[PDB]
Amino acid sequence: SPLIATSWERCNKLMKRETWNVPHQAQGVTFASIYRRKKAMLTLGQAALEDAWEYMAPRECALFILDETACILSRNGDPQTLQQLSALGFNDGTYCAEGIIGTCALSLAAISGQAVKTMADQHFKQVLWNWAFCATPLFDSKGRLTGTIALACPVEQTTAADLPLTLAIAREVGNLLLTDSLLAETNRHLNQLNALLESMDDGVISWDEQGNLQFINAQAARVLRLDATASQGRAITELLTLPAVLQQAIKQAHPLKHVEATFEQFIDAVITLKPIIETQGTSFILLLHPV
Amino acid sequence: SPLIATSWERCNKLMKRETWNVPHQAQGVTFASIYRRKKAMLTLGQAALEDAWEYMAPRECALFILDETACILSRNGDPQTLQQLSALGFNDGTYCAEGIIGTCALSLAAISGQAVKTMADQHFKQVLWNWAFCATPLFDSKGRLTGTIALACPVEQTTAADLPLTLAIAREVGNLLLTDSLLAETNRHLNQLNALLESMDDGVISWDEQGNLQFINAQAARVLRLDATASQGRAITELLTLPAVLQQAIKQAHPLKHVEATFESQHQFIDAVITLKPIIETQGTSFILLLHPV
Amino acid sequence: GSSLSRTQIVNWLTRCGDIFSTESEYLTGLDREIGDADHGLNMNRGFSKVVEKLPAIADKDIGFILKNTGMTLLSSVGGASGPLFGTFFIRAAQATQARQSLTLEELYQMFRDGADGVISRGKAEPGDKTMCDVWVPVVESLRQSSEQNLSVPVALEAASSIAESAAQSTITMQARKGRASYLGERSIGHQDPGATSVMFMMQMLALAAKE
Amino acid sequence: GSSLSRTQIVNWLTRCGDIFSTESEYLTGLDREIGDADHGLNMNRGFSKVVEKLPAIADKDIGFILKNTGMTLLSSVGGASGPLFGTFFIRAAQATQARQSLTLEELYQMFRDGADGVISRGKAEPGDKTMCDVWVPVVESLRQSSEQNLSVPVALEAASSIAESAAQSTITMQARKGRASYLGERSIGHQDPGATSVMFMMQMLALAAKE
Ligand SMILES: Nc1ncnc2c1ncn2[C@@H]1O[C@H](COP(=O)(O)OP(=O)(O)O)[C@@H](O)[C@H]1O
Ligand SMILES: Nc1ncnc2c1ncn2[C@@H]1O[C@H](COP(=O)(O)OP(=O)(O)O)[C@@H](O)[C@H]1O
Ligand SMILES: [Mg+2]
Ligand SMILES: [Mg+2]
Ligand SMILES: [Mg+2]
Ligand SMILES: [Mg+2]
Repeated sequence: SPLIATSWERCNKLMKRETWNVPHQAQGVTFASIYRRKKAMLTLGQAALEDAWEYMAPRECALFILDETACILSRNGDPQTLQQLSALGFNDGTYCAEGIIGTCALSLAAISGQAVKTMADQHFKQVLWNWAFCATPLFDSKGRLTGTIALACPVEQTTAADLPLTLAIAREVGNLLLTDSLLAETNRHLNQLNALLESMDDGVISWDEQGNLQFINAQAARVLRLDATASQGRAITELLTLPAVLQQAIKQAHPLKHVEATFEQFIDAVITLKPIIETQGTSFILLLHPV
Repeated sequence: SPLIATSWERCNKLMKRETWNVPHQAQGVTFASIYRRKKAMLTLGQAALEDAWEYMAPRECALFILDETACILSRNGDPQTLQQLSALGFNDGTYCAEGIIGTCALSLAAISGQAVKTMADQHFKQVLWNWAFCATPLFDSKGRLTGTIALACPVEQTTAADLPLTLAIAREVGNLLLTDSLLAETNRHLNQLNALLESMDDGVISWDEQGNLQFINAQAARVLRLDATASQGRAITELLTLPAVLQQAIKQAHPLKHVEATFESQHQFIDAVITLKPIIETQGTSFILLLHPV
Repeated sequence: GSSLSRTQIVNWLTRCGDIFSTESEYLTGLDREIGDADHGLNMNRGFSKVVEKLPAIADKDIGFILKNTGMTLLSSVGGASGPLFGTFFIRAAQATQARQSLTLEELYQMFRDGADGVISRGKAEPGDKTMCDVWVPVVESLRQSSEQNLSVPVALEAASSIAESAAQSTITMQARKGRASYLGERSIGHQDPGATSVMFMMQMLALAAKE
Repeated sequence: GSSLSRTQIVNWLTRCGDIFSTESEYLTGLDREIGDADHGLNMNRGFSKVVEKLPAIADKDIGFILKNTGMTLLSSVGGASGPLFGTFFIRAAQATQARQSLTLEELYQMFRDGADGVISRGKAEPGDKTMCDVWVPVVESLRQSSEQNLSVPVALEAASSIAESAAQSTITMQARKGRASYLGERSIGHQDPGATSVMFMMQMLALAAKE
């Protein structure tokens, strides 16, 4: 492979094929910080990896999550395989950068930006010739490298499915970071909408295509004598009797602008009706302009 | 497995181990309709499956997407393996219900609600004794069953990674349906927000903790003589100069209600009654400014 | 006692974060006897992420809050129970969209729907020795309190009691679902940890409803 | 002349839905010579979905529209190009949050970030025979037009003409990335399909800017 060869030409500068020493390994405090920085990605990755292990066990393999700097954050899988790798220097905190352990999927995934497998003597370091590694980089909410999913097994036990597995897990974890961020974005829009409702002069009531009140501000609650906090999520037809004008406009999905109307004891207001036309159906905002 | 044995007891009622015939296979138009209503899950599933295949080839295996009724919607993988499964009756539109083909992951996954693998003579039908199946069910945006991801291969070539692979792919397609629906939810809230802004009486201008204008309605844009469409997404500092009263409050994250204020728009003085609404969030403070009509 | 406010729901979930922290060892210990020894660890991973997210969403509606929660539980707990507790909360979320308060009948409906979701997803039956062995009587407890027009605080105290009995009732059941059922007859004599989780939740809801 | 509006962006993406439908068999044919014969089919599959979503979001801001578009391409195209075109649109979307209109300087910034996004994710260099062999000159073209203060429609005609020459220039290149590079020297003499896609996009943007 030109990937492997090109990687060897980077290693040939500073490294020998037969050497192997004690790991470069994040330790005590500084590892606690890396761990904490990676919380969001880590917890998602650990659940996914535990699951992958369960539907796969028994088998001689190990699963790693690594951060963007190729530091091992978490390991799981076969106890004996995990011990064999621990003895080679792969623990929590061990850095697996190309400039340390040689050409290996553990780093080559992030360097190439894709799913990669290395086996046997593809590995720059002889210590690794008894091993296969599969790895896939994973990405942010915002598309930057955030870590790597890897699978390690004795070279003679490797399977055709190992690589697509790491890929599919990295993509699962990526997308899960994305859904966390969509929910935050939707929360920020709700902050906008709630702050507008609370501060504006108009009274407001809006309901769903199914008939349910989605929001009502203090102002509309006072005037239409509704319960300012148990009205929301309830049918608008259960909450108040709508004047004939509105009632017909509603039936037709037809806007009203600054129209006069009277509600039910009797209240006279100048309203606006604003239909919202969506694929799921029609919703309404009704505003009560302050006389 | 009690799961298999129980499945065998259901199959025992109506079905024999040695029989095999022509598939029950959706057809022409009814198939086109099934394919059509499964579009959202399908297109996501087919991309994911193409990718699983790419990083797995060469290998004697096939990958299937099935709908919630065990109907095969799409197949891909190794040409030869696909022709062998096709010889047994598995094509686009073939139903693989337990009541038709017997105990098999293709149905047992949805029946059991989990990732499942059946091999060799765990299968009820003898015709399947040469095959291994793995399958996992997948779920909606709203939590119900919508389909199944499966991997078929000659029994002697099964690998330990086959099952977790279908599981991870089912979960990925699931979550992608969820992300489509989250984006649609936010669009619906934006509709609420936009309709409020277009139909209300007050003028409104709103900006970021970063200083960038997020929204402005027609009413605010005429009054403050700002461009109705080019202002949004630009620094508010380079849009208009803010009065002393606002400047203080804005630095102090302190609200202002129905207060008097004098503005400047490209060398010109505007008088208005305003409200300033801070919005306090983990990432910083945002603001809403309302211009009350006099 | 006519209703449960959303601020009560938030305080409920905060209290669940605390209980899954302090009872972590115990739940894992229950899970060591009959499973893979992780259930306390995992509920704590899930619920601490839940409680982390809560301040940002505490001013919002019940449906949105339960949706965030179930979504978080869904992807961060793992194993058999994560998808289950997830589904519970997601179903509950879809019944309470826009709500800021729930009457006792509405409370019962939410739990009814969540329970239906977990049953329909895991296929468990009365006697299978799972969390559904607590969900079903809890729902039946809440329906009864609903008919008798009990206050929310008293109704929840009663579901909380039923939930305790129901979890204890799992001890003599042989497991027919999940990892425990691998043990065959050896699962008898040991309390189900998912069931003990549901109990912890009902106990904390009962407390939240006083405040 | 002075700016690109969001309506023009929407009309752009609509026209990309059309071009990826009519040019499908062509793009696939380019991909047959040097790949797995699927690029037209996959671009059509993704862009068809994009244009399906677009009426619901067409009244929104440019950032939100590009973000839906990118998110859609990201999971529905597949292979090497899906993640790349998705990254392009996602990066563009983060630069244009809340925008309803972009000046030529801004349009250039948008494409710049877009392209940096695709280079960063795919690690492609000049002469590697990929879509970046069109994106890099396209961005350089918009930068020159911005300096010279050209109108948006003339700027976009220039970048479109440049996109064409840059796609043509891929023909004589040996592939060093993606599926084509498996063929070694045998990829010489055949136009790159990803690069042809970028060209199509730029031609359609040029048309939308007239309207
Ligand atoms: N099909 C099922 N239906 C309902 N509950 C289940 C099912 N399978 C497992 N459980 C519940 O999940 C609990 C185990 O949770 P946990 O240890 O978190 O996951 P795992 O067993 O996969 O490690 C069991 O005690 C049981 O209550
Ligand atoms: N690393 C990369 N950077 C940029 N573009 C790439 C890269 N790898 C592949 N491509 C582009 O993808 C195109 C092929 O896309 P497509 O056929 O959709 O995916 P695949 O090759 O996976 O089937 C190529 O013509 C090339 O332009
Ligand atoms: Mg367990
Ligand atoms: Mg477990
Ligand atoms: Mg291709
Ligand atoms: Mg392909």
